[PDB]
Amino acid sequence: VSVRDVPAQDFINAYAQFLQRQGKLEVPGYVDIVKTSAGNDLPPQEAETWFYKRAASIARHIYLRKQVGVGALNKLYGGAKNRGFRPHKHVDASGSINRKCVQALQKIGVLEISPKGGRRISENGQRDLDRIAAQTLEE
Amino acid sequence: MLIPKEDRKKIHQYLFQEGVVVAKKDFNQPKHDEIDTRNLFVIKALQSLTSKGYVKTQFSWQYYYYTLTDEGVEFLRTELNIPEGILPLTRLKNAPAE
Amino acid sequence: GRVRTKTVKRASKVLIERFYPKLTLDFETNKRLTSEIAVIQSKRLRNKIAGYTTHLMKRIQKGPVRGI
Amino acid sequence: TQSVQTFGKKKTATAVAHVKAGKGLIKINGSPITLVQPEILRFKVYEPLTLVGLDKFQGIDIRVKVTGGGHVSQVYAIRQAIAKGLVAYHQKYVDEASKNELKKIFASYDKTLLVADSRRMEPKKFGGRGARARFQKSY
Amino acid sequence: QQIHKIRITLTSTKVKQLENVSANIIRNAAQYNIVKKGPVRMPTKVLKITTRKTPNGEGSKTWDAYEMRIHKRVIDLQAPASTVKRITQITIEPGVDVEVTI
Amino acid sequence: RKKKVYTT
Amino acid sequence: VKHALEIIHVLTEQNPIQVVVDAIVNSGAREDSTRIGSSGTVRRQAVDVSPLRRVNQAIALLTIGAREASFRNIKTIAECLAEELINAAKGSSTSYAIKKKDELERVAKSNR
Amino acid sequence: GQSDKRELEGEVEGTEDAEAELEAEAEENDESYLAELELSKQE
Amino acid sequence: AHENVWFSHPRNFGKGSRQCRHCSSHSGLIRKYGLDLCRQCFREKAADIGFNKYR
Amino acid sequence: AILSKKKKLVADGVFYAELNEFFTRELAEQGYAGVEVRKTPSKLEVIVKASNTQGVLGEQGRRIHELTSLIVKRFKLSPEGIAIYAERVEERGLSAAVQAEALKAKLLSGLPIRRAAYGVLRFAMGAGAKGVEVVISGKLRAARAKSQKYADGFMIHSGQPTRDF
RNA sequence: CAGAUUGAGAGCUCUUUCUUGAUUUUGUGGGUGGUGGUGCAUGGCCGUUCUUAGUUGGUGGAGUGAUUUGUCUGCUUAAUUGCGAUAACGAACGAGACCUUAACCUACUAAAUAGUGCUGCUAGCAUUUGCUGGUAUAGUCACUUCUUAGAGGGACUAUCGAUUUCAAGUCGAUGGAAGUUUGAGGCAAUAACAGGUCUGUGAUGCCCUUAGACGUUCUGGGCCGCACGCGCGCUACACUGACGGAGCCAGCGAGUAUAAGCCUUGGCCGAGAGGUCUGGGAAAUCUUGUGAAACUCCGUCGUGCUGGGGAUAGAGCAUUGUAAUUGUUGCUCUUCAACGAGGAAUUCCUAGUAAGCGCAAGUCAUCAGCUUGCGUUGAUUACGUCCCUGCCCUUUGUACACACCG
Ligand SMILES: [Mg+2]
Ligand SMILES: [Mg+2]
Ligand SMILES: [Mg+2]
Ligand SMILES: [Mg+2]
Ligand SMILES: [Mg+2]
Ligand SMILES: [Mg+2]
Ligand SMILES: [Mg+2]
Ligand SMILES: [Mg+2]
Ligand SMILES: [Mg+2]
Ligand SMILES: [Mg+2]
Ligand SMILES: [Mg+2]
Ligand SMILES: [Mg+2]
Ligand SMILES: [Mg+2]
Ligand SMILES: [Mg+2]
Ligand SMILES: [Zn+2]
Repeated sequence: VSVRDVPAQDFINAYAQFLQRQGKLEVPGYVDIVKTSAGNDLPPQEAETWFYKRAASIARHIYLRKQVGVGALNKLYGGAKNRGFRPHKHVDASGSINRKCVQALQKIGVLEISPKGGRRISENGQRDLDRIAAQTLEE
Repeated sequence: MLIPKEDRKKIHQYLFQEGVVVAKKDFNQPKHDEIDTRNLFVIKALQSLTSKGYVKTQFSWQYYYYTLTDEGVEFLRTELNIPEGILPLTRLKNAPAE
Repeated sequence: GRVRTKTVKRASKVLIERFYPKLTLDFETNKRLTSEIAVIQSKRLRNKIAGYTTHLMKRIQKGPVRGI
Repeated sequence: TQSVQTFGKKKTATAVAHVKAGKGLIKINGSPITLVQPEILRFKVYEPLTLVGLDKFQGIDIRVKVTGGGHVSQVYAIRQAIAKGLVAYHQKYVDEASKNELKKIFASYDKTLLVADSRRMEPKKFGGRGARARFQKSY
Repeated sequence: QQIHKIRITLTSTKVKQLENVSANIIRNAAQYNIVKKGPVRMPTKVLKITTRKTPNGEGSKTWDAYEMRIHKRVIDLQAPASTVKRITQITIEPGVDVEVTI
Repeated sequence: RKKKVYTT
Repeated sequence: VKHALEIIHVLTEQNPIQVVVDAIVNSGAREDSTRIGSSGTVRRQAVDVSPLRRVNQAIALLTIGAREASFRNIKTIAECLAEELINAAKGSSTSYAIKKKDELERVAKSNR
Repeated sequence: GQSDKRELEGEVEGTEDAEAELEAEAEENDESYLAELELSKQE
Repeated sequence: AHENVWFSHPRNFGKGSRQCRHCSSHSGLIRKYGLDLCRQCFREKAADIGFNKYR
Repeated sequence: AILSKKKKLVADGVFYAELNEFFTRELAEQGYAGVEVRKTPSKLEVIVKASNTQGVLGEQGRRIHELTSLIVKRFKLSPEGIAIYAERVEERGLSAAVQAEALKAKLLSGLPIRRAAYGVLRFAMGAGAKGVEVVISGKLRAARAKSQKYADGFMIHSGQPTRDF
């Protein structure tokens, strides 16, 4: 079983639960205050768990690719901003939230700074994510 | 135009010896890149020469093309007090190629 | 519409009056034949002439045609 | 071994299908077809399967890589690559009598399984915001 | 400075002279027993400029659409540097410019 | 109409 | 559509697409009064309705009624469409697109 | 050239000009002390 | 004195910072591919430069 | 200096456009037809087509020597890197540029338009042109301006061939 | 220089005596420069009649003639385009042909700036030899299918049914990548308009001005100014929706050096906007798979001027630029207005079309609610007519021909 053999949407809900129950991920102190993007108008509705779920998405997204940077992560989770009377536009997400997640994730494992830029997945990152996939599909 | 005698001289030993002169149309340019003087001086000094039938002036794409008349070689022969061995450079009879 | 023009209508009937024995009822054979019979400047015009010549040939076997 | 490689196309989406001899592996960009994200269109790629019967895929494994186009446009490119790959494998490594049988059922159901749609976007012309639409006129 | 894998990059606006020089060099790289790679057709670049037809500002809004296609081809040769340069002078054409990189 | 009129 | 069929299934237990076919044949007006006015004057004339226009006007009327019933209404569009199709399938005059169908064929009777 | 004449001469003078000029031009066509030394040798 | 005032205002990064190659105009300049030509001068030189109308 | 491919091929074209107008203004009286820029190693061959290659190469080639100097001094080119050749146009009647410049030298001499207009209609056809049409528009002594077309032979108007023939 | 003066560290001017040296000061002529006037003096260009389908000569017939027929009753077509009728016969321009682009080619030609399978080397999961990856500019591999582009091929309404003057054609199927001129454009006739531009031109004739300039330059303001009428548009009036998370797919393009600073990844700071340090790319190599938005899934909201809508305004934080005040623009909090689907009227549109939805390029130091293109999702309804409206043709009337603006 691999990460690619399980649906993405319910895999993240399972990896989010583990990272919260594991408790080793260091959560910055502003997670209850900040909004994810400048294009957003309200903070996330899942105040206690949104950071864990986003870190699960970042870890899973990096698994399928090669040397994705933190600037690319802002573009990925960014959306259309609601300019009032001007037309909509795509705006990048917050840099600190994405940079903190990968930095928080780097001393808890799964990733490391990759050569030629970006952040690769760690030697142990494949080992424990593939584990989560197995504990996802038994039901 | 008020040109110092010394700066006007260099304008004459450039229009003689290479009897053609090119000057970009910018009056405030510090240096015409081939006569160490103001660019405006070159235009107005040669505007007098074409005004007195010593150089042809042609203008195309914001550029001045000054060429020396046969009557102008004799004028710089005497006023410059140069030897009557002239042949600036475009008159050295290099002869064309067929 | 698919109305052929005069540059293809008159050029096709000149072919029939001149090379009827070598012509046929097949477009593919006619298309190759007209490349050695006529000097056609463009491929599209070559196909157009042979396609109307074939129609006239197909019509000649059913009776007399006008213009040939 | 017995390997054939084909491709299907929609507007811009192109899905390259590799059909090899094997146990019947059918993946979308390295992911099982049972997890396509256009959920409402999951039966579009199920159509080339259930029409002939899953027994035809015992001996062949299919791995496609679909890029370009959009979310919906990629599904039609994928289902075409699968359908064309199965036919191309039979023509080369099976008798042509079976290949003509398979080609008959697919065409009798939907032409787009084997024949690529030739529609492309019309260019925009000045004097309007679209191909045929024009700026509103005033008198 | 003996044998050398040398790349020649060809760019021009017109394809006939580009393909003649490209084919002539490939031909000359055939009778000379020189292994060759090419020609490689790079994706053509369409330099498009869309201006207004009217020199003034009156009339229907009509636009010109000028174009300048640039085609680029690279050919890889395995020969000493003296040999490759003289091939270039053999296939010199006014329209096509040549740059040689080791 | 117009006509540059001076003050100084 | 996927959700509407399930609602049509839990109600009346019939085949949802059988109800759809019944609702379309019962919603298309069979005679509409076209206008034949000669440049300004009213001159209404009763004419017949083609099967194609009869079928495809039923779909136009069925979806228009569902759209307006779900506007500013807690009932969702899938279950507003479900309410519209079931009522029109059984020919009830309560449904939209059955009022319209009767009114079209009623005016045509007042033109012959 | 708005007159009924000047088209008499516009044509006859124009055509004899070209016939005389194409033929005349088409038969002739075949056929078959420095400075630096003065401003440096300041000995 | 006067030389420090005459033509003293900066004339960079502006529309007056550049001009047409041909007519030295400031409006309707084309900067793509470093043309630096007015849109009117471009039309009368487009064939010479190598720009043609195809589509 | 280091210039990209898109901006380099465009620069070569722009250089040609400015050079062509320079000859039209300077050598208008000598029937300038066109210019061909033949790039070559170390040398820059420039072939100019004019009705009269004596006015360009006059008084021991004084003008051509004094004219090539105006290009070395204006484009910062090496003195040996450019060579200019003057070539006679073979068929003067088939060059509309020569015919238009020649007409101007006649109209400016006070010759009547009708005699001048028919002088190019027959010279073009005499050279073997399939067709020719001359339009002259403007004002002549009269306050109102007018245009007159003088056609001859066969002329095509629409499609690609007008760009070819 | 210094002081006065000045908005000014303008010797502009005034006190002040220094400096330069026949370049130059005054008058005459003559110039020159004008985004000054005249598009009702002009060139060139463009728009329009009109992209509708129209225009023209040779011979022959008619007429004293100017002229006419040819250039037409009918059918057909997008078409003066064809069949046909025929004092006409035989032709040219325009249309069509032509050119560019998009869709097909497992058939050629190759590709380490494209991709793939194997193979070296390598990771995770079940251990069956399997499934996902990373790496690979020496594996000194194999291949051209996807990608690119050059030489070609392919569609000509092909075959078969109907109707028709059995003609031009039209409508259906089958095959087909493509059967609406295959889709879309580029070019585009004979003349012409007092159409628009001398505010694109060192394109111009003439008139005006030319030293207290209407030339040019510096400083500041204005082109944004606000009781009002109108046009091209953007957000919206909600639940087929707003938010909050999660999923996550394009194409057209552009990009620099001793500059006067280009596209900018990656790392590190910042809630953001943004800052900083390095590196790649003059480019199928790097930005870039531009991981775009609509969209899809799971949640909160629950018909409420409500979490729709986001004007107006207060306070604060950054970027560009000499300079942001009359907020250039971006970000944060708060303030949260009309609008609850719009009268008489009126616009655009027939298939990857309309409608949404974003993205790039132009303008650009900064600013896109604008244009030019591109792609994503993707329909309803005709495939007909002259009823309205505009244009074309024929007949007809005319005291018009500067042609009804007569
Ligand atoms: Mg970024
Ligand atoms: Mg998102
Ligand atoms: Mg005449
Ligand atoms: Mg055409
Ligand atoms: Mg006018
Ligand atoms: Mg006659
Ligand atoms: Mg008749
Ligand atoms: Mg049309
Ligand atoms: Mg059409
Ligand atoms: Mg000012
Ligand atoms: Mg408009
Ligand atoms: Mg959402
Ligand atoms: Mg900057
Ligand atoms: Mg009518
Ligand atoms: Zn210009």
